[PDB]
Amino acid sequence: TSQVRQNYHQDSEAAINRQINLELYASYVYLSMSYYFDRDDVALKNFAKYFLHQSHEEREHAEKLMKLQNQRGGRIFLQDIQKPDEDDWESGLNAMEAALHLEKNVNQSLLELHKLATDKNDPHLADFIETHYLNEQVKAIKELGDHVTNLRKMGAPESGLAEYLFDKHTLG
Amino acid sequence: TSQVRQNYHQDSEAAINRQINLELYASYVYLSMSYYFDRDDVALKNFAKYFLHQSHEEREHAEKLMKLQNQRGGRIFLQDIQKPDEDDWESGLNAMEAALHLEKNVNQSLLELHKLATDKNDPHLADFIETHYLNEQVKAIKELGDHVTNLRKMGAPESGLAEYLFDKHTLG
Amino acid sequence: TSQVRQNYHQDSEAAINRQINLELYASYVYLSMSYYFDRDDVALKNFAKYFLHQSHEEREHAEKLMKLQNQRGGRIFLQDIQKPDEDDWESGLNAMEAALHLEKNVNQSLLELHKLATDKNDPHLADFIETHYLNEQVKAIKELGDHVTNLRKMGAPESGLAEYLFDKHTLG
Amino acid sequence: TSQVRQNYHQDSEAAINRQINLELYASYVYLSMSYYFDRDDVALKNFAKYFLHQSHEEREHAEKLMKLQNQRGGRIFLQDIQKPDEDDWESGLNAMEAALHLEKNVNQSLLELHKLATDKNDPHLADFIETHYLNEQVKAIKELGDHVTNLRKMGAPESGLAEYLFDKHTLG
Amino acid sequence: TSQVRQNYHQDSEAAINRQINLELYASYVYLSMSYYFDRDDVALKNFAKYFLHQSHEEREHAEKLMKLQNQRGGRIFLQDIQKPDEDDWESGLNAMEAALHLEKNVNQSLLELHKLATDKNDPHLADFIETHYLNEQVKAIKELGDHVTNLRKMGAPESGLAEYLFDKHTLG
Amino acid sequence: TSQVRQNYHQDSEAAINRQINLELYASYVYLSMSYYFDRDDVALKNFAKYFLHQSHEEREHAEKLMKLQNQRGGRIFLQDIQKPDEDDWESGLNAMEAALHLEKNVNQSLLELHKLATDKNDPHLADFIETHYLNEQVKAIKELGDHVTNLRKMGAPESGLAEYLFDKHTLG
Ligand SMILES: [Ca+2]
Ligand SMILES: [Ca+2]
Ligand SMILES: [Ca+2]
Ligand SMILES: [Ca+2]
Ligand SMILES: [Ca+2]
Ligand SMILES: [Ca+2]
Ligand SMILES: [Ca+2]
Ligand SMILES: [Ca+2]
Ligand SMILES: [Ca+2]
Ligand SMILES: [Ca+2]
Ligand SMILES: [Ca+2]
Ligand SMILES: [Ca+2]
Ligand SMILES: [Ca+2]
Ligand SMILES: [Ca+2]
Ligand SMILES: [Ca+2]
Ligand SMILES: [Ca+2]
Ligand SMILES: [Ca+2]
Ligand SMILES: [Ca+2]
Ligand SMILES: [Ca+2]
Ligand SMILES: [Ca+2]
Ligand SMILES: [Ca+2]
Ligand SMILES: [Ca+2]
Ligand SMILES: [Ca+2]
Ligand SMILES: [Ca+2]
Ligand SMILES: [Ca+2]
Ligand SMILES: [Ca+2]
Ligand SMILES: [Ca+2]
Ligand SMILES: [Ca+2]
Ligand SMILES: [Ca+2]
Ligand SMILES: [Ca+2]
Ligand SMILES: [Ca+2]
Ligand SMILES: [Ca+2]
Ligand SMILES: [Ca+2]
Ligand SMILES: [Ca+2]
Ligand SMILES: [Ca+2]
Ligand SMILES: [Ca+2]
Ligand SMILES: [Ca+2]
Ligand SMILES: [Ca+2]
Ligand SMILES: [Ca+2]
Ligand SMILES: [Ca+2]
Ligand SMILES: [Ca+2]
Ligand SMILES: [Ca+2]
Ligand SMILES: [Ca+2]
Ligand SMILES: [Ca+2]
Ligand SMILES: [Ca+2]
Ligand SMILES: [Ca+2]
Ligand SMILES: [Ca+2]
Ligand SMILES: [Ca+2]
Ligand SMILES: [Ca+2]
Ligand SMILES: [Ca+2]
Ligand SMILES: [Fe+3]
Ligand SMILES: [Fe+3]
Ligand SMILES: [Fe+3]
Ligand SMILES: [Fe+3]
Ligand SMILES: [Fe+3]
Ligand SMILES: [Fe+3]
Ligand SMILES: [Fe+3]
Ligand SMILES: [Fe+3]
Ligand SMILES: [Fe+3]
Ligand SMILES: [Fe+3]
Ligand SMILES: [Fe+3]
Ligand SMILES: [Fe+3]
Repeated sequence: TSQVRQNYHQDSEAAINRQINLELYASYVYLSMSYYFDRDDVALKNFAKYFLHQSHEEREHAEKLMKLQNQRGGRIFLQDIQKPDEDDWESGLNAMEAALHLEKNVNQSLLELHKLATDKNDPHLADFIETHYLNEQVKAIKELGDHVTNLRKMGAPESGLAEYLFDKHTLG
Repeated sequence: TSQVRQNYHQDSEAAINRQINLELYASYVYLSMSYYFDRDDVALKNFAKYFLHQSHEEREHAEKLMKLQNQRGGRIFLQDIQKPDEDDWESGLNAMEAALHLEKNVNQSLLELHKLATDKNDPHLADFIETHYLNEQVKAIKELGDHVTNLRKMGAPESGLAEYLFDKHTLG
Repeated sequence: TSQVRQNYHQDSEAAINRQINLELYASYVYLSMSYYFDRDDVALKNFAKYFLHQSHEEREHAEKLMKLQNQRGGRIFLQDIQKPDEDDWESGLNAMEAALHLEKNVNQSLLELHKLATDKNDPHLADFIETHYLNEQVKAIKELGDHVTNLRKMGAPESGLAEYLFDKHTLG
Repeated sequence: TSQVRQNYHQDSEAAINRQINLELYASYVYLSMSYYFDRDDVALKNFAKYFLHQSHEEREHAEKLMKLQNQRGGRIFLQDIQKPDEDDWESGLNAMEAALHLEKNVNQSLLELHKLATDKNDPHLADFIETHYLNEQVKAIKELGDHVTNLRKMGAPESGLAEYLFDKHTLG
Repeated sequence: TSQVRQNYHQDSEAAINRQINLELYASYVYLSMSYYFDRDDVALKNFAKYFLHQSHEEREHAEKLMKLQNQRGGRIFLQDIQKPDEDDWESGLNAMEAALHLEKNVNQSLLELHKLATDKNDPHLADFIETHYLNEQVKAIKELGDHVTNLRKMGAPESGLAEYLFDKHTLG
Repeated sequence: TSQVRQNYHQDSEAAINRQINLELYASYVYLSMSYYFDRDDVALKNFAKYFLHQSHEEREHAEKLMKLQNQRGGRIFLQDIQKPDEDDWESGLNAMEAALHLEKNVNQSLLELHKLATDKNDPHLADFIETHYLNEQVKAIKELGDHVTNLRKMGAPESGLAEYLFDKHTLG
């Protein structure tokens, strides 16, 4: 056993490895979305910038979980990062809806991880998840919902003018 | 023969003279486009500024080729600069489409020039073209494609509101 | 008729289009002269800089006429820019003499344009020409005459030392 | 066909998609290496920092290829990012040797890509690879070789003192 | 074989060793020229400074090739640096003509090296030569040609006044 | 005879030409040593920097002797710069020992030159050698001896850790 390990259940260690993979997955989904908006036939540069920023932030989230695993004396086991479920994200609205769905799935996983931590009487892990992940997820979901609402109300995706103006005035 | 001339084929020298003319031609097309948008019945001042900038940059491109000709010991032979193929460019979208077509033609000429240089084992000329022209052409073409896509998606040219807003938010 | 057009004769509009072409022509002559002095077998870099500056200023003069045409509600019709009457300008003195001849021809055209404006009772156009072109032409002609005189008195073109020293001390 | 596409072969487009995956793979290998050195039973924080830096730089390399694909009018098709071939990298020396092997494999792929570009007479792509990838690979390989040599000469991996001191004085 | 070596032909390695010697040779020729102009019976201090600068730059060029050899995993084999073909360089004009001849010979060698690199499908080496040597050679040759032309036109070498004034106004 | 020459014996002039060659030789030995330490299988970057610095300083020493020759009205006659007596310098310790041996040989030559100057009652030359060369040689020899002693005491060359640490803490 690692000399630092204390009050850290095998199941928690495994769940942290799964969460690392999920954050890396989310980073990859956002990378895909970003460069879709960089296509010459899509050409929404602030959508592209927005999603690239999200990609980089998800990598930071994954790295912090890798740090956590080592802090607690668990051992990192990486898995393949699955490619996303689309190559063509269709529109700004559709991408925002897919991001909302992704973030709700990441949140569900984090909530299950918190539940596990508290079932295993691991208050350090539970508060790590609280403090560094749960409110960031609520904020992310709220922002994506706000963006979806605005794009819908403006007439996206059929209005390319709506997506253009949202790109300029909200994301720029 | 010029005292500086070395490894510089007659055919390359001729092709550089043709390229000088083509860059000067492109400068003139953009000058024409610029002042079309300055007309009182068109009145898109950032389209005008955009194309004037492009005009001046094309002149810089031509001057650099004239410098190259002399660097290599070739001799500059200028030809008439043909007037453009339109006097009235119709709309912001139509002008952007014509600019895209122009830039692809300039690129085709540059690619043929690179091919000539490498057929004549002139690596200085090939890398001059690479380094100073080819990526600038890819960037120019990508930008014009992006602009065309946005104007189309916004509803141009029938939407004069689309062209107005693109002028303000992309070109301004 | 353009909504802005007022007191602007068809003949004046045509003459402005001709003048645009002449200023663009002068720009091209000076461009040619500039790079002649950049040849390795001529190699007078301040003659080259002088004439490149003149080239760029002539383009500014043309652009201001294009602006004028649109200000008055005329319509710009561009024509080919003829290549210059020489490829090899022979010497610094000979180029200065050709520039003097060019500027006197441009001045003659501007004077005819002023005469037309006043015959058509177009005081805006007459004072535009006065204010922005006529004294600039007198200054240009005087400077070129001064340069020709100095080069002749110094012994140019047979004295390559004269042209060298004029390049350094007058044009540098 | 994309409106921007010109002189861009299907095979080149496919090879760029493969290269994107390889750069993302390299980023993941370096991420794995980094956090191995963050383990409490390894505890070489400058090895960890070094490899994290490399991870982030490889992601930048991948993003630039994604930009290139879109610049040329190709279409990005992402694939899974395979997990690395080790979970436990054994030592500082062993990790540096694995990084050297990785970088030589990435270089081999880039060289094949350059060969393809030149076989398809795509000088823009060939010079993109030259300019942005090939010398960076030679530098990376040289640095890793230098590091391997020093660690070997110092007595690594059996000397944990050697790895400690290399971490402080070369990587810190 | 060196652990870093990849795609680096024996013939290329040998040619780089020859090029190192040639750049060191050029450095020595320029050193000789410099101090000729420092003689009390020659006494052209800006010719001396010009050629000393060139000497030091050629040493930098040689050092960069030595770095390249090691970057690629080749092995440096130095050879004697031959003394120059003159002790007395006769005049400023004659020295400039000898420098022009030298630089054209160095260029010829670099062009053969580029040809070798591309025959051996070594795009890193070909672009190293392009990027760091070929345009620097074209610029050097153009400058020397310009200097030769001016000195000839001014009346050198028989006019010691010409050489004096060129020393002051071009090289000073 | 040169108009400046006074109290300057033919033998002294010849000895200065020999000394110029010896300083250039020393510069070349140090250049060789420098890049040996830049090899990927040697990889001691501060040894490399140290010896490159010495190379450049020896060139300065040679240039000052060339200046001296001309100051006194002697005539510079350059000779080939012999390549060094090794291609592979084996180790940091071995290179330092070879440098010590070189510097003692240069010193011996300078001492013979001083003896010649004083035998020919040339106090300017004797004090030039004193003032600009003799103490610099004593300092150089002392430093190299100090370096040799430290490397020996630390366990070089068999301890690659010793050479690594000396590179960091003495030469870095
Ligand atoms: Ca435990
Ligand atoms: Ca457990
Ligand atoms: Ca686990
Ligand atoms: Ca899969
Ligand atoms: Ca799927
Ligand atoms: Ca699917
Ligand atoms: Ca589907
Ligand atoms: Ca909050
Ligand atoms: Ca030739
Ligand atoms: Ca030919
Ligand atoms: Ca021609
Ligand atoms: Ca025509
Ligand atoms: Ca027509
Ligand atoms: Ca027509
Ligand atoms: Ca028509
Ligand atoms: Ca290149
Ligand atoms: Ca780019
Ligand atoms: Ca009217
Ligand atoms: Ca009328
Ligand atoms: Ca008209
Ligand atoms: Ca014509
Ligand atoms: Ca004619
Ligand atoms: Ca004629
Ligand atoms: Ca004629
Ligand atoms: Ca008035
Ligand atoms: Ca005045
Ligand atoms: Ca194509
Ligand atoms: Ca194809
Ligand atoms: Ca593909
Ligand atoms: Ca797998
Ligand atoms: Ca495995
Ligand atoms: Ca395995
Ligand atoms: Ca195994
Ligand atoms: Ca480098
Ligand atoms: Ca090889
Ligand atoms: Ca071989
Ligand atoms: Ca060899
Ligand atoms: Ca010899
Ligand atoms: Ca001889
Ligand atoms: Ca001889
Ligand atoms: Ca002879
Ligand atoms: Ca240049
Ligand atoms: Ca004497
Ligand atoms: Ca004597
Ligand atoms: Ca002698
Ligand atoms: Ca020898
Ligand atoms: Ca030997
Ligand atoms: Ca031997
Ligand atoms: Ca031996
Ligand atoms: Ca002292
Ligand atoms: Fe997020
Ligand atoms: Fe996340
Ligand atoms: Fe352009
Ligand atoms: Fe262009
Ligand atoms: Fe003028
Ligand atoms: Fe004018
Ligand atoms: Fe890397
Ligand atoms: Fe990479
Ligand atoms: Fe040079
Ligand atoms: Fe050189
Ligand atoms: Fe020394
Ligand atoms: Fe010395």
